[PDB]
Amino acid sequence: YTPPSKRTWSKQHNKIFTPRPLSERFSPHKLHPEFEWWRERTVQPSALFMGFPDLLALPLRGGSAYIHEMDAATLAVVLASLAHSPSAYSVSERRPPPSPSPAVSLSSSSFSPTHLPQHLDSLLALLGRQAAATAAHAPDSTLAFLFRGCAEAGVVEKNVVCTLLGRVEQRLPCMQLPECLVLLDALRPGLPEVYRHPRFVARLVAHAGLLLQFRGAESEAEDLCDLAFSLVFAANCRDAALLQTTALLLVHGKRMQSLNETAPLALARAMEAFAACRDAVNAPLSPSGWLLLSLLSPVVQALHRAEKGRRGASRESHALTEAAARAAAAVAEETQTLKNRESSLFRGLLRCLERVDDHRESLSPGSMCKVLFAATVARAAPSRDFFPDVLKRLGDQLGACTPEDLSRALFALVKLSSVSGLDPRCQDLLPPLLGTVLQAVESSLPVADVASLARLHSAAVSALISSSETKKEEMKQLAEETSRLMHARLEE
Amino acid sequence: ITNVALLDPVVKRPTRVKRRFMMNGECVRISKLSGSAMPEPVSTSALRQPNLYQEYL
Amino acid sequence: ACRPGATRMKWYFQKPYVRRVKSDFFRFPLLSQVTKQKIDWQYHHPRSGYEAACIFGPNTLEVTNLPMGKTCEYLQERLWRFFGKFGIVEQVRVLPHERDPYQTCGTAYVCFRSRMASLRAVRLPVHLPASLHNRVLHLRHLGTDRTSDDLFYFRRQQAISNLVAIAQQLYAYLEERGPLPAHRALRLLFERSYPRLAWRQAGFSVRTCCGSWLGFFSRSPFNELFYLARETDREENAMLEKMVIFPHLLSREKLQALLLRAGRLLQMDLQNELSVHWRTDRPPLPDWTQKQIQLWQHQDPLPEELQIWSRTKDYYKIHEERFLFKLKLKKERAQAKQEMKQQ
Amino acid sequence: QQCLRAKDILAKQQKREALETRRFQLEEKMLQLEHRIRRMEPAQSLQKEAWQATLDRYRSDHEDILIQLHPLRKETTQLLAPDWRYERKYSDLPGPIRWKKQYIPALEDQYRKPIRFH
Amino acid sequence: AISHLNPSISKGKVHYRVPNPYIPVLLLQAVPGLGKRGELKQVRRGTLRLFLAPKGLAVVASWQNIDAFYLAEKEEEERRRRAQ
Amino acid sequence: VLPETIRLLIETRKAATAGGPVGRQPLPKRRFPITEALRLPTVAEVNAPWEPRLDKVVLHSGDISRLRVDAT
Amino acid sequence: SRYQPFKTASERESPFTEAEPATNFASP
Amino acid sequence: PKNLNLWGKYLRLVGRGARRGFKKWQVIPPIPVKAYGREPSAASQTGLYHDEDFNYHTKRTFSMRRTRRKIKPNVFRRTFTSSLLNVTIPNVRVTTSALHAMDDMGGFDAYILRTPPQELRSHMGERMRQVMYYYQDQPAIRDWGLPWKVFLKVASRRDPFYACYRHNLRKQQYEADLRSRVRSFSPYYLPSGHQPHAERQVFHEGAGESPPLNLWWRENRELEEAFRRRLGEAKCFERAFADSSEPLGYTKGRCRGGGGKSGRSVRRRSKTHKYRENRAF
RNA sequence: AGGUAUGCAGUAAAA
RNA sequence: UGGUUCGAAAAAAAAAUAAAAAAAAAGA
RNA sequence: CGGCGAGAAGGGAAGUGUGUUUCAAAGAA
RNA sequence: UGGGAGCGAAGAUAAUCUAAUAUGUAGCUCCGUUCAUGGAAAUCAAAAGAGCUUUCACUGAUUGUAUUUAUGAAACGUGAAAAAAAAAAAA
RNA sequence: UAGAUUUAUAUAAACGGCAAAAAAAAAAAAAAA
RNA sequence: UGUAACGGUACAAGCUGUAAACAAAGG
Repeated sequence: YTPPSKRTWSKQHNKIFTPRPLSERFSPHKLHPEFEWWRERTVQPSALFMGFPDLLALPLRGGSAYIHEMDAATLAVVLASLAHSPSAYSVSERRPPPSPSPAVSLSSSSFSPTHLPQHLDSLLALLGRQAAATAAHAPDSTLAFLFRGCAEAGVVEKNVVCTLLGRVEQRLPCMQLPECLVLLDALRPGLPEVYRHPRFVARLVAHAGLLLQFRGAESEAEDLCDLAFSLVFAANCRDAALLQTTALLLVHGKRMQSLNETAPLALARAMEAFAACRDAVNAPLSPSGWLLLSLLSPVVQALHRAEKGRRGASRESHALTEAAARAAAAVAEETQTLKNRESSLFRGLLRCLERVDDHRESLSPGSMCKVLFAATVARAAPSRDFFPDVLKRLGDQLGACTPEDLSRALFALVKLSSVSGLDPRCQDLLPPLLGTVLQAVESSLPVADVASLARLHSAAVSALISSSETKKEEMKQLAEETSRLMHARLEE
Repeated sequence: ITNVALLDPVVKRPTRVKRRFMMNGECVRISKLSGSAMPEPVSTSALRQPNLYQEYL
Repeated sequence: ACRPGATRMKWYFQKPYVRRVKSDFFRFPLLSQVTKQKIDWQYHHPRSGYEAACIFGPNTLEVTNLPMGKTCEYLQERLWRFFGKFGIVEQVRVLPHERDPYQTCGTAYVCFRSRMASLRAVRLPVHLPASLHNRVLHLRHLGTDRTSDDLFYFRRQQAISNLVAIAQQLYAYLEERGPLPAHRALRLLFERSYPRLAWRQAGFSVRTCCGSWLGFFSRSPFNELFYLARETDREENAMLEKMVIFPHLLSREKLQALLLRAGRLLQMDLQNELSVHWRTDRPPLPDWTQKQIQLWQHQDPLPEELQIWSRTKDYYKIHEERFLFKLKLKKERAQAKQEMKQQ
Repeated sequence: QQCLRAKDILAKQQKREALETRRFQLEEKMLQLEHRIRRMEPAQSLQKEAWQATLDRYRSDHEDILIQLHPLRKETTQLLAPDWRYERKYSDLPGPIRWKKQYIPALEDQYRKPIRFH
Repeated sequence: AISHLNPSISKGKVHYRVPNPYIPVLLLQAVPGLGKRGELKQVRRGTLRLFLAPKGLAVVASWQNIDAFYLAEKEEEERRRRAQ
Repeated sequence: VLPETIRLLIETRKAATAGGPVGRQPLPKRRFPITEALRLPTVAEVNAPWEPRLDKVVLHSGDISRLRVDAT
Repeated sequence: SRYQPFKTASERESPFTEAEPATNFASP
Repeated sequence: PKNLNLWGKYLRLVGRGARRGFKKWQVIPPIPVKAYGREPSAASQTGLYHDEDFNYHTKRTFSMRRTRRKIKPNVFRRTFTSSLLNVTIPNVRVTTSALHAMDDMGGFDAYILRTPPQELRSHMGERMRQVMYYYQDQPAIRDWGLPWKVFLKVASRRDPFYACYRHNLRKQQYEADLRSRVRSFSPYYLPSGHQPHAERQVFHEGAGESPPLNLWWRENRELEEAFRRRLGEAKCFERAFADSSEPLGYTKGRCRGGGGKSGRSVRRRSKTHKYRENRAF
């Protein structure tokens, strides 16, 4: 027996162990038959996702993808991964440096690492074909996920889309409201129009209406909010009856308990949809105003809970900021007809504006336009840095806006141009922003919708009445062009 | 030498290298993994370093 | 004999990396300024060096140059002990070596409770003893980019040499010109800057080693060389404007010994500020807590009753009467000494 | 012919090396800049504007390098995946290529009969 | 901790004696019958393991916890003075 | 697997890259990326050896419907 | 041991249940 | 001598011959494994045994008859809740030394995170530490709350989404198989709706007429299928068994008398006798 | 009272 | 007419064997 | 014609008379 | 692998038999041998001294353990072999 | 080193928990190698 | 790595792989 020593008393099990080659004794100058040098090894894929080689690693490292072997569930997961802001940093490294990888950070980046998104077009086509192939063997939920994932990732092959539409129309009657929402997600603005086959959209809307009519009890509040959002925007519906049924189920369906626990962002989207479709709600305060208040109260409650409480929390903070911005924008349009410090509308609007003020950075360009519109409509200001610090970022992010966002921004800028009391930085920032926004609006007029055109015409009229000393000619031209465009679209 | 392996110029993993000959008789070393030609070996002039252990001996 | 536990650790000398062919990126890739390792664009991802900030929050320091031959957990405990001097430390993590998870790669992250505590902690580098390979740990604050002052020790050594030279110069000037006024004598003294030794007016070594000229004169052993006599910064200037410096008449041997003594004392002052005690301004710890602290570094001797069984039968009679009585007598002597200490 | 192809692949790989190294360095610098910009907000600063300008320049350079690299990557990785036209089972022509079977968990975890009907 | 001296061997098993079943702990809240806040009390290991720590009434008396408590109290006192 | 598992995986992937809009895009230069044909390397450039009619022909792997060209 | 309960009832006079709480600081 | 914290003080400086000729049966009491320098056991590496593990001791009598016997560690099966792992961990095999070490460190999570490898002496503990650090790196995976052994292997770490997908798929396969078996063995049988009348004997005289069967489960096929599955969920009985998680649980030894089969000297199982019967370990 | 001739999934009843 | 193949039901594996060669763009 | 002295742990071991001797349970090829 | 780790017998000596010897041997499992083992004193010793670790010869079959059989390359020490401590705060 | 070079030798270990089938949902589930 | 099964070769304890003893003289 050899008594242990300082360096030798600790030992590991002969078979269950942590491998540490740096300290394990070895004689590299000798032949070791155990390693079977003669035997060739197989080079496995260096990165795997959902059990298959990661497609985000192929542009850089190559190798086969085995896309034809993928089943419907794996295909839907892969389509979501490719569609939802993919980052090559999600790929796995080989023997990485000890320090943490950039994948830990949750922040988005302004540049795409390691390859452009378009470097996966061939794999996208292959995925679309494999989806068309596997559509016949998927369950209802997996089939809906495949449809939405193809639409979001950008599969455009018309035969593939025809097969997918055929299968979805075949299995529509067997689908519940959540799958209908998943399918409606594929009709969002900006996605390919091939999926917007009018007959399929009509069938989907009819099935959702039947689901509400015969299963309203089982409908969750968040599901109803998503349904209203999709109906107003995703499906571009004039179904006043269906939207009103959704609103009644949200308010008077013994749903007050669930309205408190539903996520604030869903409520914000729902109230945005109702504000867009006010005329339908106010059909045989206004009922739309009561709906807005009912949806707003839980958002304000969540804001209050967060403030009282004051990587994981960042996502919920961002979601709450977006919800506050959207709720404020939705309330502003209704307040346009009120013009008073309403017992709760104005106060919830101010609280949302304060949340925006404390979380200005988290705003997306649409959020910035919405919050500027809300503040200008309310004739209020959460702080003295609000307008300058938001205008700076609006100018820095002008290029990513849509016609609706540009109409909101132009309305806000027209309102602000008439205020005598302004900060020097605001005065300096205004005219350049006004000019650039006018140029963008003129460029994007043919793609604007009726609501955007109406908002632009209102802004032009307000400027003519009150801002006749800044770019007066352009505003008259905009007013006339908006009038003619609205006439044409109404005739359409 | 058995504890060591050649590296493929494209994949940078252990590979096997075969000598092929063109019509003119030019020799090309080809790697199995990618089919790539091996780059020319680093020159002795660049590789040279003094062997201090022999001077010590 | 068997597979190695964490007590057995090995490491090997790192050859400096030389790109022998500058254009051959396949065989001589560029080093990364962040990771200080060869770039592997095929199988690695770019690192900005701020990734650990998203994990440990803004009040985080990265520590570099940690030694080999130590467990990550031992180093975590030691770093926690050191950095507790500046505030509440939320966490300490030490990255393992790529080739030995029981050893460290040389990097650690320290997450503090307070921004002020982290900023105070980042100011000075961490000098380790010989058992930790005499390494000087470099600190980097992730929220402000502030770095430690890795040249503090050698700059202070240069300052001490400059102070000794200043004392010698002033003594020579007094021996040549006799007694001199303070504001005229002080302008004849010069130091050599760090590290290239350019001549400068002697005003920085004095304030880095003593804080002021009055401190320099009043602190030993310079008050055994010079004697100030009456005939804030404003007070200092006015007070010096009405003095005369007189020498203490010394021999060469005494003056040389005094200069060596001054150097040694300044060296001790330098070491104190780097070896400040970790229990400063903290509550006392129970005996059990102190034993737990000790156990991180040393293990207590095994009980002698268990140890007796190691006496081999080949030459020993196990459980022998005289041996056991010797043990009892030693125990009695120790108890008597402890009783004397108590009384 | 296969010797010619090998020479071509090596020639393109020797350019890929430099392009990929430059892309790597640009990426790490851009990530550093992005973190520095995020760490400071919502403050507005001249240093922030300078960081933004540097980031724009680096982004343009990175896009150019990626555009250059896209064709080179495809040509240098042509024989990493199997082409059935070069395999011994589908022909007896000279110059076959052989690839070793891989382990894909999503398929090793499925139960399938050994049916080769196509 | 256990002691390895004179263990009980029965049924092929070895059971080791625990001469000292006590551990020191810092009281984070008022525990009726044990002490007030900020006290270092010797308690039984089972009491610490199954009641005090799970209920968040005390914690092991490690130098980390002791120093954290001390610094937190000092910060709270400074906060009081700042508020005044 | 239960449909909740698929939903969970999809949502975890979707929420992995949320955040604010860092970086400035003052101009619109469209949910799918567009490639400009005048920036792609030509066959001569792609085949050229490394330095410290093939000049007017481009071999591009991608979506022609997304290429920006004068004529297709 | 035909009957082998998982929990054995504790003994009153065992030293384990009667050991002293010891002292926080030996010097005082 | 040196290394006074380890066993062998009087062997360290006696000579090479004595060290090689040392007779283990000289040691009557067990020596702690860490001080002895003994290899950890597989059971210890799969559990948290800290200073305790399989050991040996010698029996010596006044007649000077010596005998060495293996002795097993005192281990319990206990459940822990881990915040760092975001999951409850059932049936971890732990010891008194391990429990005391957790108390000293400040709980299960602190013990796993902070303990050096030599003291922890548990590869399973090292793997748990690795999983905790991985969860720190990737919080989103922690929100799933899967059993920690899902990510014990490095490949599962590299491919988390497949790990979760495969875990759920295998769980669902297990559930479906068990449900089918229970349905097959169920005590309630529902015949077809077109022939519900089973064969019967002649009713005893005076027995009241049975009412016509109420086939409420024929209104809808969905209702029929739900009722059939519900009936298949039934069980004949539920059995009691030894379970240390129950306060009054117990196990069994041998017969009261203490005798053995006549003329038979049963040999105990070893690694060279009945080594691999019916299972590996 | 094993399986019979377009073939893979899949529920019930039974000379 | 059997084996093969599905079931029984089996890594309870008959070394040099297979519906069993890197696994769908297959070029109809 | 050498002067009150250059930061040596308060701990381990050695006969139990420790006044004395030795070491620091803490580091590389 | 009469090297190292774990578990661990009987035939044989004791003229039966027990201890002890055989022997920590055989079988079984695991390291894979100078690029190794180990290791730079909380060591050994005497009131003089030696100076990590390792190998050989002597001291000596001595002092020891076993107390019918035998085992014992003991410790200090002496003469030799080999000789090493620690590139290393960043650059 | 001009080419060619069938089949068997149960190998994702050029690799890492153990554990059938070179690596099997958690638990049941047990270890001197 | 080593060995073997079949096949070819004087139907073999040798050689050898369906190109089964030989290409050395190619835009």
